Amino acid sequence: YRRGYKFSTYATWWIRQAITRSIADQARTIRIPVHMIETINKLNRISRQ
Amino acid sequence: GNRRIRSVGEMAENQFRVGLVRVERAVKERLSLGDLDTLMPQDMINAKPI
Repeated sequence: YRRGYKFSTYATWWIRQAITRSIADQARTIRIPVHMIETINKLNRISRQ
Repeated sequence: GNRRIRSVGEMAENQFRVGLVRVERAVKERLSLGDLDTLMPQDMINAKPI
């Protein structure tokens, strides 16, 4: 709290990370480690760009 | 007289509108949130659901 900020921001970072990785771990028949995943998201964005 | 056809443009219009809404969800989300001066209109678009 002494940082004095809104706690929303803190737990937003934390829980964003948690969920962002838990969907990647789970959510398929095959597990796919994360280097693939981040590479894939890059692709999905720059595809559209 | 109780009975009406359905040719193509009708159905095409239907699913097209649906794709528009599939995008529209994101549209609202990215309208109110993002920067206003600089967010291009096609910086919002993904035509893939369409």
